[PDB]
Parts: sequence; structure tokens; C-alpha cells
Amino acid sequence: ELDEQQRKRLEAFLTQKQKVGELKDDDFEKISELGAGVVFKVSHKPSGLVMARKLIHLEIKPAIRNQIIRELQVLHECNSPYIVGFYGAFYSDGEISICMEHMDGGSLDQVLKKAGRIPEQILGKVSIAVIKGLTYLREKHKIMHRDVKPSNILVNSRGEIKLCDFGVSGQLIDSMANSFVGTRSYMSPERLQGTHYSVQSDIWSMGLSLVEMAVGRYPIPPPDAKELELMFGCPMAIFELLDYIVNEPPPKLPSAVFSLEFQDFVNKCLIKNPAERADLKQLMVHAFIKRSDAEEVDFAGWLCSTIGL
Amino acid sequence: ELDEQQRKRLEAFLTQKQKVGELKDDDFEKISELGAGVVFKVSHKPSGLVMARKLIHLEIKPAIRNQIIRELQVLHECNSPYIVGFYGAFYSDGEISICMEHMDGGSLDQVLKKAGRIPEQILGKVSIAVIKGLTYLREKHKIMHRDVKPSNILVNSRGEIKLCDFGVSGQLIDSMANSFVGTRSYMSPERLQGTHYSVQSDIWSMGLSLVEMAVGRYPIPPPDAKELELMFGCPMAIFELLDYIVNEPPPKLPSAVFSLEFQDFVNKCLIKNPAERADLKQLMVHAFIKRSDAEEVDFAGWLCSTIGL
Amino acid sequence: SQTSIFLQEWDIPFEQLEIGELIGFGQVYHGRWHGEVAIRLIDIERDNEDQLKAFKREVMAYRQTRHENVVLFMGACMSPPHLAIITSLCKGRTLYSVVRDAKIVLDVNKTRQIAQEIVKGMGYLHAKGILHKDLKSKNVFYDNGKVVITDFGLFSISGVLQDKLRIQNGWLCHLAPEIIRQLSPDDKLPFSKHSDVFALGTIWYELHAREWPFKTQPAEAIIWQMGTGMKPNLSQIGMGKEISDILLFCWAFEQEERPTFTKLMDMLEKLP
Amino acid sequence: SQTSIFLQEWDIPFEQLEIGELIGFGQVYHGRWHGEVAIRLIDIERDNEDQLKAFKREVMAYRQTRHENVVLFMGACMSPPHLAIITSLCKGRTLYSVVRDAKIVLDVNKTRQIAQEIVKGMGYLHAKGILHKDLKSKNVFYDNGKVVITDFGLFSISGVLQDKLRIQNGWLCHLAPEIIRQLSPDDKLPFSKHSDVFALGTIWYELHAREWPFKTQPAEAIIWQMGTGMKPNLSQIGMGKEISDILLFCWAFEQEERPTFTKLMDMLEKLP
Ligand SMILES: COc1cc2ncnc(Nc3ccc(Oc4ccccc4)cc3C)c2cc1OC
Ligand SMILES: COc1cc2ncnc(Nc3ccc(Oc4ccccc4)cc3C)c2cc1OC
Repeated sequence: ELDEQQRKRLEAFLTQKQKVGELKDDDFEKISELGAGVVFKVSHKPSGLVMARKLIHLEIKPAIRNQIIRELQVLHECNSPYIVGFYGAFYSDGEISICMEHMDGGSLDQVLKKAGRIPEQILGKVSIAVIKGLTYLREKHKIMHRDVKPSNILVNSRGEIKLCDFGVSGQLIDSMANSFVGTRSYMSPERLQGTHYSVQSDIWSMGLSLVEMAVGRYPIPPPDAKELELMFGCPMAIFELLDYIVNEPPPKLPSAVFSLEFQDFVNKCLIKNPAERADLKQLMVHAFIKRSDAEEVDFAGWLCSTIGL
Repeated sequence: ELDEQQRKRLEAFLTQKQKVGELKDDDFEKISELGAGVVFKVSHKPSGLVMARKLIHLEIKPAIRNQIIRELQVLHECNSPYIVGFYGAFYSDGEISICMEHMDGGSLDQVLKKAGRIPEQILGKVSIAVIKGLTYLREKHKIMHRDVKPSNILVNSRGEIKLCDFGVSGQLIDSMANSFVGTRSYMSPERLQGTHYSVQSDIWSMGLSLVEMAVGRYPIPPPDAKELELMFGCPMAIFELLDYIVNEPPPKLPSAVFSLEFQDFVNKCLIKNPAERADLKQLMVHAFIKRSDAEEVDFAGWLCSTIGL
Repeated sequence: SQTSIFLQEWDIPFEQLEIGELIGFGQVYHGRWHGEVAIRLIDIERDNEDQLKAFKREVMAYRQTRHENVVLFMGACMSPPHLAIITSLCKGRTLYSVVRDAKIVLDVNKTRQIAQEIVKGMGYLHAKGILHKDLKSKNVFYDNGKVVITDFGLFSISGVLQDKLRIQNGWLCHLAPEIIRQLSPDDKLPFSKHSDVFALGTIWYELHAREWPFKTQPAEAIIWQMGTGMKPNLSQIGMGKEISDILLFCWAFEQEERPTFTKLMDMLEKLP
Repeated sequence: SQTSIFLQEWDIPFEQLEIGELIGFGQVYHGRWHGEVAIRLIDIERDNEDQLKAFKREVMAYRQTRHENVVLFMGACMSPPHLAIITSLCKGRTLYSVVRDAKIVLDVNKTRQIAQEIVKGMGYLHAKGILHKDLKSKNVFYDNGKVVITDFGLFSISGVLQDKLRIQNGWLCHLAPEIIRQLSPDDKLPFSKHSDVFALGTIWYELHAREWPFKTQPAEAIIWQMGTGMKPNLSQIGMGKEISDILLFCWAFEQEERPTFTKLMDMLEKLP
């Protein structure tokens, strides 16, 4: 798996990555902010390169940070055309900071909120990006994503589709005490039950996402009989949401609108039984993927026609 | 009522009483002690006269002592052959001191405890001393004794029988907080019931005393049938004692032993009804008194034959 | 073993304790530790090693006894010969000295309210199962007016008993008829819960009549009269109904006839 | 009117209060007043004038709450914007940090004794009618070992809730199934007395298993599993009978099936 032009863009990152020996807290002159849940679009002064710095409050002792940043260097070999190339990691006052490759288009959760609903033709290109992203991580690093969200898929104006923020540093995860839950969950039914999860658990999260990307609304619970009729064109508790994922039928794509290839694709992912659920190999040779693999879509053209630049 | 030789002994006290202008706390060099319930046989240095100083702890403010010693000067006109002539009164640190005429024989309560039982002939002379003592106090000073005890009748080796410690300074009485009760009470039944008491209430105390002086034992409760048989020759509560004085028959003198005159005398005093009880006038003309008035007894001779000197 | 207690055994942090001027039988000192605090110094009786349960269990049980009508018992420590009781300082005067200080209002509302404060404090002691025994008007402080109760439960070490036997003035008429019948060698007296509700009764008399009964009568007179249940008058004007009726209840000859403090509270809340 | 409370409203004499170093959500200061004393500084939420009954009645009710297994609530004063809670300093470490500090004995006797100390403190709160709500192992101190309980009853101002809604780690598994079913906009949750006896159950699990359940599972996994009443294993060796059986009682899906602290005490005293 290698592309001619993509081999250029990757090694063009390896050059500007050696421009920085060590990261300083004052080298990053604050410019703007992406979001919170807290990322910054700072500007490195020695290298002269704008990147995405991410930091969140953490009260830890020096004995912990020595093993946090230790397991945080694994991301170096995880450079991929479908994975955001990170730079480094350090410590600042009372919060750990991580700078990654800047994506001037933002995450898909922001794009979905702007464009309303994303066309099927585009979702096909994004679908392939996720598959190779998980395969490259599991085969060459023995690491899964553990958390796939529309806000975890970064997209730039260069046409690249990469992943970000995945479980790799298990030491850092324990430090993140009192974390937010959310009104919208992408958890797989087997993880909610406490059972062991494979890389196919991220497939559920991928499928559940794609449905939301297509209709412009979180799939659970399924729309009414009048809501879906006025959505075509161009107040629950948390436990009730999670329980609906387990004991109630999976979400489904609207008929007629989307092609049968795309309808079947998300249905193979949203199987409540992980055993009969499709894997990274089966998805790679699916009718929807093989058709969308040969598609020709101006991904950067449609993107900049919605968010600008 | 006046006696030739007694007129000498009284005016001999008026001479040595003017020897002291004011009483000083350091003028009284401590010598010995009489008792407690606290009297001292100190020695006045300027006048050069030994007297009986009496002091008891009292925590009072200067605003009170100004009216305590004020009503304590009434004792000056109360000079009598049957009343201990006092000198003065002052204040020392935190206790009021009173010096009275020294009686080198002590109170009768001490004498009774030494001689065992006091002869009838002697009790006759003592009986007259009490009558005139109460009469002189009530007729010329409008003041009663309010408390007659065997320990309140002082006797010297000069043959004099005088009284001491009687209610006169009503302001001082309130200052004497938390006072002792006693296993032996000389209270009259009418005072125990809260009713008003006259000078005849002290008569009850006199009669109840005389019985104890004669048998060498507190009259209440009356002796057994074997105790009195082994007392001829030469564990109760306080409330039960007081209640026996009220609802039970009065004490009585043993028959045969004492003359009928003396038996009748104490019985006229120990009448539970103050109305039918004898008064100071009736006692003065009683058969026992008129007979004992003409008696000739070596009072000082019998006294010094028991306690010495 | 536990024949001596320390200040560290108490739940209140004690790193330093200083003593000020003397303001007090027992010597009451005006101590201090980041807040004005009263300190009593009493030398206990010699020997009596059986006073384990009489202190290691008694005065130590004053821990976990917190109330707004009861003085804050800071704590206490005792060497085998010495003893020091630490308690919160009352920022005012005693109810004793204010009921005789002419002239205080103490009308129908006030007097009833002050009586309601006492029974509330005694009610908390009624629940914890601790008898005040020596409940006088001299053991109650008034300022805000904020009524508090002190010198509670601690007998033997305190007064007012001691071959004539000495009895106090006020405490003699604070006793219930079952207890006013003592001998000369005696605590260990029939102190009950109705003993305390009687003591309040004479205090309730003390509030309206501005003082406690038997004002002029000698000690022996009190013992017999109160012993035979000769309860003093109340129609000395002006009381009438509603009032004075409760006096008969708190001064009942039979202790069982006297109401409990919790039951008593309803009799006071009923207004005139 | 009474929208602000002062330190003078408390029964403990306060003439001066100084603040030392910082040792602490809420900023915990190492204050002092003639004895080491902890001081918390929390800025209350703006407005909410209806917080009269939520403070003038709630935190003020911590007066008359004295116990040996409960921290000595010194008092508190609040300006309309600010708030400062004063409490006795615990001369030791937290039960949280000692149950994970290898290696502590905590055998059959010790563990049972420590659990008996918690239920005693919670029992006094069970009588006074005050729910701990946030009963964690981080709110218990050990030293002598003397076990005390802090951060009790005071919700809203404390954690650990806050459009995603943030939930803590330990408190998430301290909740009873009736309460582990929250939405995003919420206190005012079904907190009961059986809510606290559940929290103790996971602490009782924390004592034997050296930590609280659901050690690796993500937040959403806890909410559903504990929501459907999927109580964690206990035969992870070595428990057996006697023990672990009480776990089933304190973790009963129905709150009525869970014993009260007073009833619970008998189940612990029974030995293995
Ligand atoms: C300002 O005047 C006083 C304030 C007091 N406040 C609090 N306790 C006192 N005294 C007192 C009263 C009783 C006492 O012993 C106790 C026994 C049982 C329970 C509480 C205290 C210890 C002390 C120190 C006080 C005394 C005062 O002057 C006489
Ligand atoms: C030595 O380490 C500590 C000892 C503490 N002792 C007593 N309270 C603390 N903190 C604390 C915990 C709770 C709190 O708020 C309360 C709420 C309700 C009841 C009691 C306290 C106020 C404070 C100050 C403490 C904190 C400590 O370090 C974290």
C-alpha cells in the first residue's frame, strides 16, 4: 500500500520534523483555538511552522510524567497518509501539551455541522481512509484506535484524510481522571457489556458515525415518521441511550436515497454481534468500497466550497 | 434586776474596753483555738488583754461589709451579767473577725462531753441565767436569741454564766451561704413548719438542751429499755429527726432520779404547741426556779474540779 | 491503666493552652486558646482508683455532646492528683445575677422563652441520658440573650455536699422530696430524671418570683417542709391560671407525677 | 436577610483565624487557630438567592453534630460571593492513599474493624438524617489508625458533576443503580439512605480488593453495567463465605433490599 504523490507529502513532513530538536513552551506563540472537551493553532518560532498544539489540565507528580511521555513517543513510527503526523510532547506548568500536524479544514464533526449532511460519494473516500488507518496501526504497531468519532477524523484543504487521538499511551489514560461522557455515544455493544473488544469494535464506531454523517443527525434513537419526511433535500438519560445500543435493533440508512452498496456497508458494521460483524479484511473487499475506490471526487474542491479557502 | 458583786465585774469590763480605740489584725498574736463549725484565744498587744477572737471565711464585696459591721455594733448596749461582753468587729483579708469576752471554761457542750452528765443542782443555776438573758435581750433591745444550743452557753472559772452568738445582725446572716446542718437539732416544731416564732421558740431549745445536759445524751429519739438501765450512776437521716420533733411526743426526763420540780420544768418548755407553752414570765415563777434561786452551789468549784484551774 | 486522661484524647485540636486572670468550689480561670475559654482547676480526692468508671467513662462521655443550649465542653485532662476542666467561655452574665438585678422586663413572653431554653438544653441531656443533678440558676448564662447550661452532670468533684454535714442555700430548694431526705454520711443519692425537672420547677419559680423559694427560713425548716411536700405559694400575685399550674407538676411529691422535659416543652408552648 | 452566615453564629469561640500553606474542586489551606485546622475556600455560584435553605439551613445544621468517627466541623462563614469551610485537621493520611500503598496488612480483623468504623460514623449521620451522597475512600482518613469521615452531605458546592457532562472516576462506581441513571442536565438526584450504604459497599470491596471495581472499563461501560445491576465478581480469591455476602446486600439492585447502617453493623460484628 503506497501512492506516488502521497510518498511526496509524507517525506516532506520528515524534513520539517528535524527542524526542531526540542520543544519549548515559549516557542509556540499563541494564535487561535480549535475546540475543547483544548487544541491550539500556535506558531513555532525556531522552525517557522504552524501546527496544532493540544493541551489539557493535569495535576501529576514528576514520577508519573516520566512514564507518560515515555509511551508517548510510539506515535513517531505511526506516520501514515491516513494518520496525522505528530511532532513531539512536553510538560508545561500543570498541563501536558501535544503538537500534531495542522489540518486547516478541521475535524469532520465540525464539517458535518456546517454542511448539514455529507454526500455519499464523499463518505466512500472517507471510508477507505479509516480502514487503512486501523489496519496500519494494528499490523505494524499492534495498536487499535479504541475510540472512533467524527471529531477524531481530521481533514485538510490539501485533500488528505487522516486520523487522530487514539489509545496508545496507556499510562496517560489513567491520569485523565474525571472525564466527560456525552449525549452522543459511539460505544460498541460489547464494550458496554464489559466483554473483550477487538479492532472490530472500532468498526462499529465507524459505521455508527457514517450514518450520522449521511443524515446529519445522531442515529440513536431512529427518527420519527414525520421527521425523516422533512429532512430530505440538500430529552433522554445517558443510561437509556447506552441500553438502546444493547437490547434494541441497530441504526439503519434510509432506503431509496442511498445506493444498496452503501446501505449494506454500514449494516455489516452495525451488527450487534462482533463475531458475525465484518472485519478490516471483509470491509476492504466490499462492493461499496471497491466502487468508491475507483471514484473521482474533488474532495478538496467540495471542502473549500463549504468552509472556504 | 441587779446584783452587788455582779455590778463590780461588769464595770470592770467597761474600763478595759476603752483601752482599745480600734482593732488591728496584727494586734492579735495567735495563741490557741477553741473550736470550729472558728474561734481563737488570741492576745491583744496594745491593751494587753487576752480575749476570744472568732472568724469564719466570707467572700463579700466592700459594699456589703459596710452594712454588716453597721448592724454588728448593736451588741454594745447588750452588756449583761448573763451575756458575753463583746469588744468590736473588723475585716481581715477574706473573713470577718469578732472578739468577745474570753471564757476560760468553754461552752457547756464541751463541759457536758467531759463531765458526762451534769447534776440537777447545777442545771438550776444555769436555767435562771438563760431566762434573764432572753428577757434582757427582748425587753431592752427587742431582740431574741433565735438559736439556743449547749455550745452557745459560755461559762468561766469566775462563776459567771453568759450567753453568746445570737441573731442580731440580719445583714450578716444572708452572707453566711452554705451552712452546716447537724445530726443534733434544737429547732422548735413551729419553726420546722415555717410558722412565725416568738421568744418562746428559744424556750423549746432551752428545754431540749436541759434534757441532754441531764442525761448526757441527745433526747431524740428516746433511749431504749436497756440503755437507760445502764446509764444511771455517776443511724438516722436528718429529715426523720426533724419529723420526729413534729409528729411524735416530746422528750421527757427520767422519773425518780430527778425531782418533780425539774421534771415539770422541762415539760412546760417542751410543749409542741407554742400557745400553751410556758413563757419567760411563767418560767421565772416556776417551782423549780424559785427553789434553785435560793440554792447555794459552788459552781466554779465543781467546774474547776472537772476541767482544772 | 486509663486512670488518667489527656487533652489529645479529645476531638478538638490542642497544641497550646494558656491561662489568664482568675475569675473564680473550684478555681475558675480566664484561659485562652485562639478564642476566650474558661478553665476550672479542681484537685481530686486522694486515692479512689475506682474512679475509672467515674471519669474515664463519665467526663469522657461529654465528648459527642454538642448543643446550642449547652456550653461547649472543650475537654479535660487529669494527672492522678490534679484535674483541669476546659469549656467555652460564656460571653455574658449568669441567670442568677440577672434575675435579681433590678430591673429586668421578663414579662409573659420573655419568662416563658427563657424557660423554654432551659428545657431544650435539659432535653438534649434527657436524650443522652445524663442527669444535671446540681441544676441551679447560677449554672445558666444570659447575654444575647443566649441561654446556655453549665456545671452539668459533674457531681462529687463539685458541690455542694460535705460531723454536721454542709448544705448550700439554693441547691437545698432545688432538690426533689425524694432527695431532700439525706443523712450526714453520704453522692450516691436517689438522683433521677424527675430530679432535674424538679430543679427546673424552682427555677421556673425563680423566674416569676425573681428568686427561689424559702427565702428566709433556716436550713432545717427547708428539709422538713420540702420533705413533707409543702410546696410554697404561687398566688403571691400576679400569676393565676396557665402559669403556676406547671409549678404543681414540676413540684409533685411523687416523682412519677412530674412530666419529662420533652413532655414539659408542650406545656410551655401552650402560651398563657 | 440570612443570606450570609458568620463564624460568630457557631458555638466555637473565634477571635482570630490565620491561613498557612496550600495543601489542596476547592482550595484546601493548612490554616491554624491554637491547633492545626484545615480550611477550604470555595467560591459559590452567582445569584441563587434561593440558597437560603441550602446553606442557612443545611451547612448550619452541622452544628450539634459531634462524633469520634466524623471530622469536627469547626464552622463556616460566607459572604454573598465567597465561602470558607472550617474543619479539624486530620493528623494522618487518607484511606484512599493507604489502601493502594503497598503493603498494608488489612487482614480479616483489620479490614472488618476499618469497615466497622465507617458504618459507625455513617450511623451517626443515619440518625441525624444527613446523606453523605459523595461517600468515597478519598473522604476517609487513617492514622492511629483513627478513622474519620469528611466531605459529607455538602453537595452542589463540591463535586463531582458538571454539553457532555463530566463524571468522576471513583464516584461513578460509588453510586447506586437508581442514581447511575443520570442525564446531561441535572444535584436533585434520587439520593437516599440506601445510596450511602451502597457507596460503603464499593468501599468494602475497595478494602479487600485493594481498590474500587471497574478498574479498566470506560465511563459508558460503568453506567450501563451498574445500571443493569451487573455487580462485579468477588471470588477473585480469597474471600469465600461470610465475606463477599455482605457485598451482595450493599449492592442490591433494589434499594429497599439493602440494609441500613444500624442493621449493617450486626452483619460485621458476626466475625467470619
Ligand atoms: C464570664 O464568667 C464566667 C463564664 C464561664 N463560662 C464557662 N464556664 C465557666 N465556669 C465553669 C463552670 C463549670 C465548669 O465545670 C463544668 C462541669 C461540667 C460541664 C461544664 C463545665 C467549669 C467552668 C470553668 C464560666 C465561669 C465564669 O465566671 C464564674
Ligand atoms: C492533611 O491532609 C488533609 C487533612 C484534612 N483534614 C480535614 N479536612 C480536609 N480537607 C477538607 C475536606 C472537606 C472539607 O469540606 C467539608 C465538607 C463537609 C464536611 C466537612 C468538611 C473541607 C476540608 C478542608 C483535609 C485535607 C487534607 O489534605 C487534602
